[PDB]
Amino acid sequence: NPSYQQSPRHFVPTGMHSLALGTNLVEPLHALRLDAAGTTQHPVGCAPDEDMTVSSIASRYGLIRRVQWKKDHAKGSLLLQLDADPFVEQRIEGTNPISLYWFAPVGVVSSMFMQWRGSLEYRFDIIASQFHTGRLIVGYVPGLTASLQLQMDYMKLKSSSYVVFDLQESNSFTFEVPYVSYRPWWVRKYGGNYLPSSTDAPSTLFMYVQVPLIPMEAVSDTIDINVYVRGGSSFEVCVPVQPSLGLNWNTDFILRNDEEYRAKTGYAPYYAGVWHSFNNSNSLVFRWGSASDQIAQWPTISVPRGELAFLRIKDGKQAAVGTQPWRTMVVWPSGHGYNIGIPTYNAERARQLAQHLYGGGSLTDEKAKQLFVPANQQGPGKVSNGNPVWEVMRAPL
Amino acid sequence: NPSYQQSPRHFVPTGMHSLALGTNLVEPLHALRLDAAGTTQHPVGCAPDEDMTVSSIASRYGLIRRVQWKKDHAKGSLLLQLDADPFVEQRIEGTNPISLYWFAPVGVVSSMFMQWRGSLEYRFDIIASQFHTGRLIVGYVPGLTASLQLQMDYMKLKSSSYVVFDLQESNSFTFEVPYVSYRPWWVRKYGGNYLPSSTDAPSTLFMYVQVPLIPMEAVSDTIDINVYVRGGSSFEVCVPVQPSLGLNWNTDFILRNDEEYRAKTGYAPYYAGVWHSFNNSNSLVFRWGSASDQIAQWPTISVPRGELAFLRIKDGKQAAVGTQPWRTMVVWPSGHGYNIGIPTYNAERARQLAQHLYGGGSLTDEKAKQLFVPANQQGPGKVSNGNPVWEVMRAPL
Amino acid sequence: NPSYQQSPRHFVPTGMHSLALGTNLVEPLHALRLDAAGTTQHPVGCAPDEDMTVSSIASRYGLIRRVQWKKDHAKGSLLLQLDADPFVEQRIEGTNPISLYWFAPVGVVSSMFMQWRGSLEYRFDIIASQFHTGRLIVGYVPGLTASLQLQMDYMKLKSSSYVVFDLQESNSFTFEVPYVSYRPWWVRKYGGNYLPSSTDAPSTLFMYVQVPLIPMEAVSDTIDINVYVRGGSSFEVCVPVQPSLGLNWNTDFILRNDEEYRAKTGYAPYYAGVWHSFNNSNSLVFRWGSASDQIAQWPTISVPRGELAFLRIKDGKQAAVGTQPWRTMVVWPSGHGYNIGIPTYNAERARQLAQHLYGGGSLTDEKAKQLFVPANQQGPGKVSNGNPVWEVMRAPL
Amino acid sequence: NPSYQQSPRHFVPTGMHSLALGTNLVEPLHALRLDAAGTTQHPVGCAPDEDMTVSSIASRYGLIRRVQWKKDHAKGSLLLQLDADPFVEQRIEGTNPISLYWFAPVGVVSSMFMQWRGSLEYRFDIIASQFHTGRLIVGYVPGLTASLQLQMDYMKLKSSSYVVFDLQESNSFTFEVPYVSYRPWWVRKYGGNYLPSSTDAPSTLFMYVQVPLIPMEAVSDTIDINVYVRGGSSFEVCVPVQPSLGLNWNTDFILRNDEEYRAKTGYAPYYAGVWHSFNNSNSLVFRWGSASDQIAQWPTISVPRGELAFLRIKDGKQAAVGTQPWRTMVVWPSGHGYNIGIPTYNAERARQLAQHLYGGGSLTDEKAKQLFVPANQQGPGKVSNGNPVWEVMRAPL
Repeated sequence: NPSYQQSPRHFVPTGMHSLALGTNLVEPLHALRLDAAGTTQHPVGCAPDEDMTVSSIASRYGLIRRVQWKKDHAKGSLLLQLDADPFVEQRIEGTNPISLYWFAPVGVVSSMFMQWRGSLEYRFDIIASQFHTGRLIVGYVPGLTASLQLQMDYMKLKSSSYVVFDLQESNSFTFEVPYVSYRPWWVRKYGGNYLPSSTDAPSTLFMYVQVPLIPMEAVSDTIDINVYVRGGSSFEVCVPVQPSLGLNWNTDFILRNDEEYRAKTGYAPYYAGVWHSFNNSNSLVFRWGSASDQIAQWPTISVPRGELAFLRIKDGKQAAVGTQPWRTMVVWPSGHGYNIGIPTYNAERARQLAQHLYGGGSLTDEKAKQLFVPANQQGPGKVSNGNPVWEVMRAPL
Repeated sequence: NPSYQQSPRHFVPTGMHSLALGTNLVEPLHALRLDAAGTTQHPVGCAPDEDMTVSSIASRYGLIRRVQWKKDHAKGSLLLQLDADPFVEQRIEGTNPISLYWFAPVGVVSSMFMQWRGSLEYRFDIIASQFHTGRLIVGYVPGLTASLQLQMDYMKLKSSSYVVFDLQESNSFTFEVPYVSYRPWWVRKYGGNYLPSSTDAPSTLFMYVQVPLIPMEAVSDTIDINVYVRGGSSFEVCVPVQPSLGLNWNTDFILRNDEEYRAKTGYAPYYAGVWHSFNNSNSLVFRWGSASDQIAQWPTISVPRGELAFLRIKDGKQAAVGTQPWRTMVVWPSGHGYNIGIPTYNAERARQLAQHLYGGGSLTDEKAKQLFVPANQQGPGKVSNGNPVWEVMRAPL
Repeated sequence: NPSYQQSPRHFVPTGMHSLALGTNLVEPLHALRLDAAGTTQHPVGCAPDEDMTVSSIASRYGLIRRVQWKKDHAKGSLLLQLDADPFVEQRIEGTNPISLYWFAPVGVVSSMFMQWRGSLEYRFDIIASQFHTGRLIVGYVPGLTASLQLQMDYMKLKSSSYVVFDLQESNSFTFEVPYVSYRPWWVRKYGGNYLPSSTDAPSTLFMYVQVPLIPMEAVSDTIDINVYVRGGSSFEVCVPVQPSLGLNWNTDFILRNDEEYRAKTGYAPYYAGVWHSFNNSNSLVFRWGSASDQIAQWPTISVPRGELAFLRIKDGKQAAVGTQPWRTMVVWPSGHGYNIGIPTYNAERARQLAQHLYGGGSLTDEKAKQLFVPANQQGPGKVSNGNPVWEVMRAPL
Repeated sequence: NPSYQQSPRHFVPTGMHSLALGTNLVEPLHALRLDAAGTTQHPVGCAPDEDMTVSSIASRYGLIRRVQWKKDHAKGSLLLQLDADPFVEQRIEGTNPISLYWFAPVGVVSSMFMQWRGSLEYRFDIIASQFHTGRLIVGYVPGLTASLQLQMDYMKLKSSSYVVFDLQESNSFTFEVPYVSYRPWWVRKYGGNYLPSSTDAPSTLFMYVQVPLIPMEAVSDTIDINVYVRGGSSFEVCVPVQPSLGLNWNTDFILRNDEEYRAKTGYAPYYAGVWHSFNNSNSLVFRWGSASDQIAQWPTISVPRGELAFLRIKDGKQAAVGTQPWRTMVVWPSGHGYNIGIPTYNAERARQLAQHLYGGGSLTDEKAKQLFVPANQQGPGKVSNGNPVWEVMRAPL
C-alpha cells in the first residue's frame, strides 16, 4: 500500500530532559503505575493541609533571641544589636566541631534563594507584670558597615527610622523592619558552599533602653525579652540556588583528605600552659613540655585574602584540659620563629581573635589580649590524647 | 528567536519496517523515481487483465486424472479413488530423484496457505460417442482413515452423499465435492518443509462403475475419462504460511552435508541379484559379489516415529542395471546381521514397501513380497558405477 | 507538572535524504544563510531569461552536416545517409586519442535520457543562386539494419515516406522526420559507459539527387548544402540516466592500470613498412627491423563477442612517420604465428577494418585490403619514439 | 490496549542546530531557568535605550581627520585626500608592533559585512572666527586607481561631482559623498584575515583650497579643520562575514611558530650605520660591525605576488638606537650577495618603500632614496639588545 516518499522529518538528539525545569511543561516518562491516567487523589480525610508557599513559611514567627532586661540597665544602654536580615542566627551550645544553629521559618528560606528584597518584622514578647514600666527603642539604620556597627549610641539611632515602646499593662509589640537598599534584591549573607561569594547584610536593628525599668518591691527587677522573627508584609524571594543550610540528621563530615589540622610531628601531647614570651605568662598557650621554650609548633595555614582561620577539635574527649576542654584555638606566628597554638574559651572568642589578627593587627594589642585565656584557667593541666585532630574553620572578614 | 523549552517528545527505536504487513498501511521508503508522486499508470493498451484473486485462480479447471473405462469393467469395480482436497497430485514420469508433480490452479493455492475450509468440484469429461452407455458413481464419504480407505465397495459409498450419472448423448458432468469436517478450516495435507507437521485430508471421493459400459461393434470398448479439479462455489482460504510447492525452474538440490546415502565402505560396485536368504531367491536384492552371502551391507537409517524411508539415486546413469535402471530401493535389516538394499520398480513401490515395513511388519509377509522385484528382472546384471549417491526420502505413515 | 505517560511514537532510522528525488517534495537541510526565509529573488535587471525546458533546448537548430552538391552528380547519386536519431554526430578533426564530436542541442539531450520516442526535423539550408536548379530527395525508411543500409537506391527510398524539393529562387527547406517504431520510446544508440548496453537507431534518412543541378556559366557548379538538426513538433524525452557525452573542459583520461597497449617487449622502435607476407608488399605494416620477417609482434586483445577493437596512440609526437603520423592502427593475427600492427589512415578506416575482421572475415578479402595503407605512403620511414602508448578502442558491431 | 501497527514515521539524523541561523525560527534548547515561560522583561527603569540597528550606528558622527589650514596655503593646494569608503582609518601613535587605528561608527560596521553600496557624508567642522574667510573644494571622483590618485589637481576635480564652500560667519558644512560604482554593492577594502581577498575603495574625495585664507592681524593664520564621517542618507550593508577589525582589550599576538623574523645567525648585535655601497654612505643601514663590509645579512622573505613586506620589532626596548628607536625596517637584496636591513622612520615610510621596491623598482631610484633614513640620524649608535624579534608585515600593492 502507497509509499510516503516525501522527505522525512529532521530532528536533533538530546539525551535527557530535564534537571530543570518544572513550572509549566508536560514531562513524559515511564510511570510504574498500572494506568496511564494514574494520578493520586486526595480524599476528604487525606486533606491537603498546606498551602506550600514561600510566603506560607515566611509568616510563622520563630524565636531567635532572649534578652534579660534589668533595672540596673542604664539610661544609655543596648539590649541586642542583631542583624536585620533573614539570615539571623542563634547558636546552640555544643558540642562537635561544626556548631548547630537555630533559624526561623524565614531563615530556612531564603537559605535556598540568592536574593530576597523583602520587608521584615520582629515581635518583641516582653514578659512583664503590670507593675513593670519601661521604654525600649528599635531602629533600622541602613548602611551599617563593619567598624561602624559600633560607635553607635541610642541617640544616633533616633536619627534613622526608629520606634519607642511604652509598657505598663501591655507586654509585647511588633516592629516591622524597613528595607533600605541601593539594590532591588539582596544577595545571600551566607553563601554555601563558597567563602568569598557572600555579601554582608544591608543593615541592622538595635533595641536600646530608652528608659530604665522601675520595678516595685514585690515583682523582680530582671525580666526576659523573648524575640521572634518572620517575613513582614512583603518579604520577597528571588532565585533558587545552592542552600546555605544543611541537615540536622547526620551532623558529620568525613575529613578530607586527610588534611586534618594537627601539631607538627614531635609536639605531642600538649597541655595549655603559660610562657614568658606570650603576654608575659599572663595567658594560656599550648606547650609540649614544661621546660625552657617548649612551645607547640603548629603548621602554617595558607588563607586567601578576605578570610580568617581558627581551630575546633573533632573529639572533646581528646582535647587538652584546664578548667574546661580547650576545644577551640587560634594559630598565629610567635616571632620566636614558629606558630603557636593559643587556646580560646569558645569558637566566638577564636573567631573574634581571627577578626583582629587577620584584620592586620598584632599580638601585643589590648584588643587581642582580652581574648587570650587567663593563666588561672590552666587547671590541673591535663595533657591531650596525643595529637588529636583539629579542623580549620574559615570565614570572611 | 524564541526558545521552545517545553519537554521534547518521547520515542522508541526500531530498525526496520516491515517484513509484514501490507494490507492497509502507508509504507514510507526511498523511491528511486525522480518524482514524489511517481506511481505508474496503466494505459488503455497496457490493460490490467486480471483480477488477481485467490478466487480467480481457484476457478480455472486444471486436469488431474485420466481413467480408461472399459466394457470389461465389472458391475462391481472402481475407476479412481483420488483424494477430495486441493492437494491432489498427479505424478509426472521421470527422472531425477525428486519427482515432479502436476497441480491444478486450486492446487498451487492453498499450497501457500495453512487452512482452506472450502467446497470443491470435479468435472468428469467423458469422451464418448452416443453409442456408448454407462453409469458412474461418485461419493464424498467423510472420515476416511488409512486402513479404512480400502474395505470400500460401491455399496457403502451409496451410504454417503453420492451421485449416479447416465450417459448416452451427454458426455461430461460436474460433481461438487461437499466439505464435511469437525474443524472449520482444514490444515495442509502437505506441510513444507516439515515432516510431522502435516495432517491428512478430511475425506475422499471415488468413481465406481454403477453400470458397466455397453458398446456396439462399430465404436471401441475402452474410453478415456479425463478428470479436472477446481475450487467449488465456496473454496475458502485461510492463512499464508510457507509454500508446500517448489519451483520448476531449477529442480536441483545440493546434497548436504555431504550426507549422501551410499553403501558401506567396501560394498561397491553392486548389481541386482538374488539370494537364498531373501525370499528364497525369488526376488532382487543388491549384491557386491557372486559368491556365498556377498550381500551389500547398507548404513542404518535413523527415522523418527511417524515416518518412513526409502532411496532414489541421483544419476540414473550410474544405477545398477537389470531390465531397467534400479533407481529406487528400500533399506531394511536382513536378520543375518545387516541391512540389505532391495531394489524396487519405482518410487511408489518403494514407498508402499516402507508403508508396510515401518507399519510394523515383516519381510516374510505376502503384502511386502509382492513389492519385491522378481528375479527374471535381473537382466544382463550390469554392476553400478561404483557406489553412486542415493538420497533418503521421508514421508509420514 | 503532568506526566505524558502514554506510549511514545515509533520511528525507523535512515541516514540521509535524498540523492533522489526533487520534483515535488520539501527538502529540510541546514542553510548557511542568516535567515529561515532566505530565498533569492530575481530583480527586473536580473531577469530570468530561460525557460529551462528539455523542449526549449530541443528546438534550437544546430548544424550537423555540410554536403557539397555538384553538377557532376549523376541522376542516380546520394549526398548524405546520416542517421535519423538525436544521437547524430559530426567528427571534428584531431588530435588526441579520443576524438571530439559536434552535437545539436537535440543531441546533448537526450544524451542524459534513456528513451525519446520523438518526431524530429532537418533544415536543409541550400546556399544557391536563382540560376541554380535541382531536385533533392529525402526519405525516412524505418527498419534499416546494418547490411541493409547499403543495397539502397533513390528508387526504393521513394517507397517509404519521402520528399522531393524543387529549387530555383527558394534556397532552403525543412523536412520533418517521422518516427516509426514497434517500441513506444527509443533507447540510447550510445550507451555510456557500457559497451553492449546500446541499441542502434530506429531508422535513417537519405538525401539523394533526384535531378542533377544545371548551372549557367556565370555561377559555379559546386554548391554547399548545410544541414541542421533539431527536435521536431513532438520530440519527447523519457528517463534520466547516465549521460553518454562528456565534458570538453579537460579532455584527458588517466590510462589504467597501467594497461596501455604497446608492442611486445623487444619490438621497439617500429616504422611503417611492407612485407611480402602482407598483401604481397602492397600495404603498410609495422616492422621492428629491415631484415627478414622482422614484423612487430603485438599482444592479443581479448574482446567480448559483439564488439570490435583498434588502436589510437596517445601522443602523435611519438608515432611512426610516413607521409603522416600513423596514429591509428588495427591488430589482427598474421597466420605466420603472431599478431601484426597494421597502420591505418584515420580512426574511421581503423574502425571499418575492425567491422570487417571481427565481422568474421579474412585478411585476403578485397573489402579489407582497400582499408590497408598503400606502400607509397611509407615515406621517409621514420621510426617511432620507442614503443609509445596505444589505447584500445571498443565499439559494438 | 489497541496496537498502533501502522508504519512508524521516517526521520533523518542530524547532530546540532544551529550555528546559523537566527532571523525568524524557533530554537528549542535546554533553558536553565526554573520556568518554561521564562523570558526576561524590561521594566520602566530598565528601559531598552537603543534601537540596535546597523543604521542606528552608521548615523553617529565620529571624528577621523584634523587638517591645519593656513594662509600660506597656495591658491593651488590640497588639504586631505582621504578615501571615500567606510573603511577610512586614522593611525594612532605607538607603540607595539601592530598599530592601533581609529574608526567611525560607520567604520566598525561594515567591518562585519562583505558589501555596502551606500551613500556617505562628511562633516567638515571648521573652527574659525568671523574674521577668517576662505573657500574649500570637495569632490567625489569615481575611478581613482593607484597611480591615478596623484596626477590630480583641484581643477580636474571640478570635473566630477564637486562642491565649494564659502566661510565668513558660518564655520562648518556637510558634504554628502555620492556612490558611483559599476557594482551594486561594494566588497571590503580590508579583508580579514586574508591578504589577496581584499579589493580597493571605489573612489575618494579631496579637500583642496579653492581660495587661500585671509586673516586679519588679530586672529591667527593657521586654523584646524576637524573632519567627521558617518553613513549618509542610505548607507546600506549587505552580508555578514569575518570581521576585519579586532579587539582593543588584549592587543597581543603569540608569534607562531616560532617564525619570528630576525637576522641570520652571527649578525648580532646590530646598530644603524652607513655604507659606501648603500647610497654612497648617505643613508642608514644595519651593520653588525664597524669594519669593512660588515653589513647585517637578513633572511630572504618569500612574498606572493600582489603583496609587499617590511618589519616592525616586538619590543622597542630592544631596538637599535640613533636619534630614535629604529622599530621599523625594510628588507631587500643588496647586490653584493645578500639582503640588507634598512631602518625607516616609521611604519608608513617602511610600507611606502615596499610599495616602490615590490612595485618593480630599484634601490638607486630617487623615489626610494627619499625614504631611506639620513646618516645624521645615526645618533650615539647604540647596538641592539642582541638579535631581537621582528615580525613580517604584509599588504597588497
